[PDB]
Amino acid sequence: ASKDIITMKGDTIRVSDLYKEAKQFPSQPTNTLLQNLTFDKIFTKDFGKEVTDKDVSKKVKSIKDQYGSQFSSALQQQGLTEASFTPYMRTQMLEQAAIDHEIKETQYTDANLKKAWESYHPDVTAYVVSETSKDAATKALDAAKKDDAGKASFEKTNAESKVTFNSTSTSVPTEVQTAAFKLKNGEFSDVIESTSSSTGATSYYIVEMVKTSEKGTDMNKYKKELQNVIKTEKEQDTTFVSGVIAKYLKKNNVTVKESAFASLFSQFTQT
Amino acid sequence: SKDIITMKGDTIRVSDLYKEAKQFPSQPTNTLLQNLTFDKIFTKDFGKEVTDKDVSKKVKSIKDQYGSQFSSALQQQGLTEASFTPYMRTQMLEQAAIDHEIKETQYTDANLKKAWESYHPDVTAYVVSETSKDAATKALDAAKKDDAGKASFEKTNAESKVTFNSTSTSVPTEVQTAAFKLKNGEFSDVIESTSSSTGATSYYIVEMVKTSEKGTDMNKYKKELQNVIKTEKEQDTTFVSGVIAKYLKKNNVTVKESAFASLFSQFTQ
Repeated sequence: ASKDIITMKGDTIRVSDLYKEAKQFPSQPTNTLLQNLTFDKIFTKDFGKEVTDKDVSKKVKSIKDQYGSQFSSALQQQGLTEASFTPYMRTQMLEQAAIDHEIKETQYTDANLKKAWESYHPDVTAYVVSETSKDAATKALDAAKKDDAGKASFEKTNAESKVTFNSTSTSVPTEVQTAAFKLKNGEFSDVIESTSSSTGATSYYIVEMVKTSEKGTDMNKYKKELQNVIKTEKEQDTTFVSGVIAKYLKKNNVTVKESAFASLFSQFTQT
Repeated sequence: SKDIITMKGDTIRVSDLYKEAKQFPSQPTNTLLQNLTFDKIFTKDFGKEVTDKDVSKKVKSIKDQYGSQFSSALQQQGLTEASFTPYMRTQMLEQAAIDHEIKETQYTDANLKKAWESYHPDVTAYVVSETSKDAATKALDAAKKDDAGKASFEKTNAESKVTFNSTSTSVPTEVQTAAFKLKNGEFSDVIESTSSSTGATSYYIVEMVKTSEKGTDMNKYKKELQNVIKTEKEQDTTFVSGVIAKYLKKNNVTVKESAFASLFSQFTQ
């Protein structure tokens, strides 16, 4: 007795196809095995020639080399083996090829460019110094604004804190950025207070502008920069990715024949 | 069309796995195989003792007690009302094997004596709990004052008159110890009991109505002591894991698909 579980254009997932995934990921549930096996097929039909076995094994090695000794425990946290990581990375790379392509061909619309432009600020170079105690930051600032001598001490002492950031920075906090975009070259800021949402600590920043900047009135001057702002946001927007999946599902007429898994792609057929 | 797991007179094939996959799409392949194996090995020896009617009957009696909470009670466990019946079936088949192993090997004289050293039979008495010590002190003085205050205590705390033994979970040890020293009609002092779980301190008052003694014959309370050994062994994870390991080894359970090789490593070591 032979029976199809999922139907799509030019292909179909059978029980044998499921059991093959079950043997490769005994820890993963049936639902996941089906979802991943479906994505693998629909994304291989349009981006397979762009993600060869060499492209996969090459990226896997570059990642293994960065994690180093932690790579083993990094795969356990995900519930994978070094052997099952290659095929897992293959499906993740095929799925990523589809989202990257969709972002590039449809998200850089005038409406999104203007949305990003409303709060955008170009690169500025300046000394951004963090302190734990408020009293410490207050004395360090008074010593820097005292005279040109104390200013050189601040610049020599906090030499590694001289950075280049824009409105998309993750290292420089929003309170600091706002106070910094108001400074003139050579000007110092007040003791900026910033409470971290991740940890929960309260740091005290001091900023000295070196090279400031203005976006101006022409948005087209920073069109490439704004496209990269839209790119980094869409990649992190779970709603957008689920939408990309829903598209390729609808495109290949993916249908669940086994009523037992009816709500298999319910997480995507809502976006 | 290939065999995944082999055992005596039977085998788990891919079709058998896909049938479980459709019943528990959220559970992983490993779990589907383990449960499907236990279901088969325990059904081979205790299936006639736990029929589908025995399962659906107990399931209904539980659904009726939880009432409206039953839905949210199954979510906390990660189950549906439909997947609860077959889950209860495997739990009952596995329990039939543990109960049978306990009955045929754990009611040894050595274990009966171990249970008997701290056993005490049923006693009927008024057990009243209080939050503040001063409240319990006044309630007691009012009861031991005269026969009038004694009737007030018995009328007001009428539903506190209970029957407990040394295996009670509701009456704390400090209270039990002070109660087994009372004679019929006698009141206890304000008993202080500190909970090991929370950390709160209650103040109990006990009035004996019908006391009892275990005596010198342990055989008189044989059934009670067997139930003491039974409730302990069911909760000894080492013993239960041993029971599983036995039925696995007994049916020569073997994983043929090397992909699941270490499937029962957690049970057979």
